[PDB]
Amino acid sequence: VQLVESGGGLVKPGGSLRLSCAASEFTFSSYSMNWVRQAPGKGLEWVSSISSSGSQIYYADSVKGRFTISRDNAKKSLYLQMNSLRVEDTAVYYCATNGGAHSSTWSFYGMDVWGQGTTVTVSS
Amino acid sequence: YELTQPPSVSVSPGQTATITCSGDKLGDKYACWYQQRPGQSPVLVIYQDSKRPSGIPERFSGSNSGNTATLTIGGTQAMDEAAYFCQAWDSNTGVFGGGTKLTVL
Amino acid sequence: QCVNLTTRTQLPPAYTNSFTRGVYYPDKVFRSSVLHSTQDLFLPFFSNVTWFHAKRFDNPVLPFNDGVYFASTEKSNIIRGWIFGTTLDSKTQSLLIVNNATNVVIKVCEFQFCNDPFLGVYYHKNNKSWMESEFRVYSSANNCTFEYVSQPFLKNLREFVFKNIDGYFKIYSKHTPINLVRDLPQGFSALEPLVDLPIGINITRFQTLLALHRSYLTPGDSSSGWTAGAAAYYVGYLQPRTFLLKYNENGTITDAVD
Repeated sequence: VQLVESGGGLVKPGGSLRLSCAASEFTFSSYSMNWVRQAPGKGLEWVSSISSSGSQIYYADSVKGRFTISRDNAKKSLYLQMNSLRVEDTAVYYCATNGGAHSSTWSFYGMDVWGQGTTVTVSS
Repeated sequence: YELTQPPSVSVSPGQTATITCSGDKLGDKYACWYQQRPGQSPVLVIYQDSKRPSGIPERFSGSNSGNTATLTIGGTQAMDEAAYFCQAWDSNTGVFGGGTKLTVL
Repeated sequence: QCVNLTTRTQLPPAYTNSFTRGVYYPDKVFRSSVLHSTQDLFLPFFSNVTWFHAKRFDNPVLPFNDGVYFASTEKSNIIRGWIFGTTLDSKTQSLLIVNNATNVVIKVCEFQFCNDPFLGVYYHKNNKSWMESEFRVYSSANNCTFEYVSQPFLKNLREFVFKNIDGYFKIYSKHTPINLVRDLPQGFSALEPLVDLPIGINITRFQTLLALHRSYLTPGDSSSGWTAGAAAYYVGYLQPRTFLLKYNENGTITDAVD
């Protein structure tokens, strides 16, 4: 599969964005989807994760309660709502397949397929 | 949960590099490793502490034991100059290492 | 979930011979030494039962004509369950029997079964007897009624008889050790009931669920390294026949004729 990100753009703090990651093939239904962000000059950092069927959703502590993830296998797409953005959330947001269909299996694979991330700048 | 990596490592081309990843009893977990060329998407090079994805050269060898999981590059060459991120899943929330740049002289 | 594996493998079917097998107790009344004649759905003696192999991933949607006899050699626990249903899709209520490691879960839902349903199995390094199972059976499971959980149903030959009569789904089993190289044993053994589920659905087709290991990982395939252990399962069909069923002094069925 191949992933293409979209929806990342300039926004003032407190705004809202809806990131979209439309997969190349329909085998996207079999990958737990992961959102991982790379700060502009810092290391790689996990953000959110969703099970293959969307029934297991986990967030990092730094975004819990503000982001909500979803996926639509019918449109072979992944979504991330950014509610109440802050400045320290500026990054480039990758969508990465995991391979395991449930949270009990996420550790047995790796984020093998990575879409070319889309930059999110949260500033004035 | 936190993972520690050295800020950078440097080896001569053709030698053996070693990027380390120390964590709180990490050896009981599966530590996957990623490679990120400057300004490009990360590429999974080792997963399950020993297994490589298809297409990753066999010179990419890693291991996990105790508190520390290490990645060793045999025959380090010019295309291996990139950032390497240890990764583990704790309480269904993944954690990424600091990222140790590797410089190939 | 819903990863599909079987691209093109289309090797023609192979049939073994269920010598004298799939004979159950068609009653819950204890009988002493007496030759009893029963007329129920039995697997005919010396009938050609198909010989499926797990290593070709062999998850074909098979007809559930009147009741099936399912037997699997299965030196390691890879045959995990079944997906009995009429359409194996939405808009049609379907049944799912699977057992993880220590319990069997039976559910009758409006399942949206995958094209190649199975289970991924992994052994975590903290305890190499964990066998963490991931469900690649259905994509959606909603709007349903039944749910049953008990001890697991399951070279360790394991035989089953599923028949769906008058709203009850009846399951029989007899798990016995086997040393024979490839095919069914010749000795007689009588299956005895496991459960009697008040299901009340329409069943016309069924499909088995394998437990596949992910041996290797190409980056994007999802269908890369699903190796399938080594086992074989045997599907026969029940027909209405009249057996003369001999009971031991202890109440056990030691022999029968067709």
